Amino acid sequence: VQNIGGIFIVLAAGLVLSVFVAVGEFLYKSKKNAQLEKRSFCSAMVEE
Amino acid sequence: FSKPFMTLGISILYRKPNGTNPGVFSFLNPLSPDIWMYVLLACLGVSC
Repeated sequence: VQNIGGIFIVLAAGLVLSVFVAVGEFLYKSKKNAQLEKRSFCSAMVEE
Repeated sequence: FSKPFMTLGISILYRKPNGTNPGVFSFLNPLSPDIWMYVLLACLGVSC
């Protein structure tokens, strides 16, 4: 556990980063919705 | 002394060591069992 060790940090912090880009995709697509729908208020609500 | 009636030589002496019995689960062996238990946790963990 001492010796493998560090890739589990990479395993942990890797999928932490993917949470932030999944929101980064989601807001960007609600902005694609905001071309067709409201400003920032109900364009994000209707998607979920 | 008389002339000797039979000879010898200085040897050493030790047990015929064992029947070897290697691990029937020694494929599991080269890691920590916890790391196996962590990756199977990480198996479903990354999946979920």
